[PDB]
Amino acid sequence: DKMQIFVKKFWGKTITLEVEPSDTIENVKAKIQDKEGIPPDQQRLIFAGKQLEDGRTLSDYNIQKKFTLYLAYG
Amino acid sequence: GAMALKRIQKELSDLQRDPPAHCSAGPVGDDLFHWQATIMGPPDSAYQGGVFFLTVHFPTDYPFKPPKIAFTTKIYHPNINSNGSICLDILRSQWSPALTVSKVLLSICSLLCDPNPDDPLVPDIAQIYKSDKEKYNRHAREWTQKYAM
Repeated sequence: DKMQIFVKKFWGKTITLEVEPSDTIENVKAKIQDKEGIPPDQQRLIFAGKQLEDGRTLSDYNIQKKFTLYLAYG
Repeated sequence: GAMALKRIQKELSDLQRDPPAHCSAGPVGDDLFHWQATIMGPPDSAYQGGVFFLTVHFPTDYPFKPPKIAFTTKIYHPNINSNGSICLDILRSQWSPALTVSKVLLSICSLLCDPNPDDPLVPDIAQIYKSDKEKYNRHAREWTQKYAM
């Protein structure tokens, strides 16, 4: 059930996360806070030019194994 | 635009296989000829921390004609007006079929880091960039916080 995705920080390095398709975008933000300490409310996650809504799941966006998200933090 | 489609699919695939650090982009819906793109303000610029959305409309003669790229996010800049239109030579006379959307987006980032006051699409903002960097950086910072964060 668990799978791996990449999170590319704009102008930055790539984070690797272990997620499940049922994880919400908010869950992913919490995971990014675990590895990087970035608070979720300063995170925006992007995929293929679209901003991901906090309440939806990776499954809802059809995000699969080894896909790459983008992380904006400010 | 089948040959344009094949080249658009290749650029899309290249973005997936080797994600660049300056942009994320992909089709709006099921139409590969219409994309949405996201860039962030270059580091250590007045646009730092902002997320800026752009539209990309490919022509059927692509890659032998440039794509129509416009900002949808509001931005304070002498070469970008309120309609999101960008004054950038590689999008008009200096286009080349060796250019990609990704390379064009990096050039737009370069234009945010160093505006061109000699192509004043917004004369007022261009004058301020020449006259008073402090004021310019303040307004550019404020619009970033207001419209892009």
